Amino acid sequence: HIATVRGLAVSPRHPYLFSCGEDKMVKCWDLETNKVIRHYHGHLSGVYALKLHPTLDVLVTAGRDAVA
RNA sequence: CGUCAAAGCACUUUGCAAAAGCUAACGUAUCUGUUUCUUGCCUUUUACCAGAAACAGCCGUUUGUAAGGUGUGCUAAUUUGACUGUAUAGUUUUUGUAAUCU
Ligand SMILES: [Mg+2]
Repeated sequence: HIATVRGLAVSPRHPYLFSCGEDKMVKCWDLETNKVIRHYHGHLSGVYALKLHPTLDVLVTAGRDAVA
């Protein structure tokens, strides 16, 4: 991460660990290899929260751009 | 080669689907890109250097199947599959040592 990390979430159905930070990018860490595999890009500013949907394969992030 | 069965057959165009299960060339051939690391050259970025891991793309290949095209046929041609496939009265089976009664 380039800047402060502001949100983590360990998926209970995948061996993943999603993280977000004030550096505007959301990362998907593969916990089987401890390496970043996915990048989620659209965010105009820092990201302050990260949550994972309990059932679907979808995640929600909300940040300073007044948009979730 | 033979008998039986069903399928028109040979070449070809396109669509659809699939392609390691028991460690192994779908391709005896061989490119590119992204991410995360470690490097090289480095004044800063692109373009770069060369090794790894995880992913993708492109050039191709094979098979199945569906609908067509061309040339020849259905007054036959070819293909695919299956088959416990052959003679023979002269001792080892199928051209009778049978009848007779008990
Ligand atoms: Mg500048």
